[PDB]
Amino acid sequence: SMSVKKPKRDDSKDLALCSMILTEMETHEDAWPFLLPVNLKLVPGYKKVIKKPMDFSTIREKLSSGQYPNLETFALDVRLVFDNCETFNEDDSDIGRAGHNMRKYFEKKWTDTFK
Repeated sequence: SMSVKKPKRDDSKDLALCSMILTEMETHEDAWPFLLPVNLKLVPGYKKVIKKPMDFSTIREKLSSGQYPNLETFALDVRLVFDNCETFNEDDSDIGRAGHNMRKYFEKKWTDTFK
C-alpha cells in the first residue's frame, strides 16, 4: 500500500531474457504454423472466429518496440498464440500437435528462467 512495498525484484534483464526465449521458440522445428500472422484473406473462418490473432513475428515486433509493459503481458501473447491454435485446429492434426508441443516447450523455459 502507500509507502509499504515488498522488496524490489530485479527486472532489468527481463527484456533480454524474453528475447532469448522467443528466439528459441522461433527456431524450434514445430514453430512453422506460428511464425507469421494467419492470412485472413486466404483462411476461411479465421477472421470471424479468432478475435485476437497473434503470432511470433508480431510478438517479436511488439517486444522490440517496447510494447510489453512487463514479462506477464509477454507470456499472455505467447499463450494467446497457442489458445488460438487450439480454438481453430483439431488436436489430431499436424498444426494441433505443433501447438501442444510449443506450449510445453514455452512453459518449461518460462518456469526455468523466471520461477
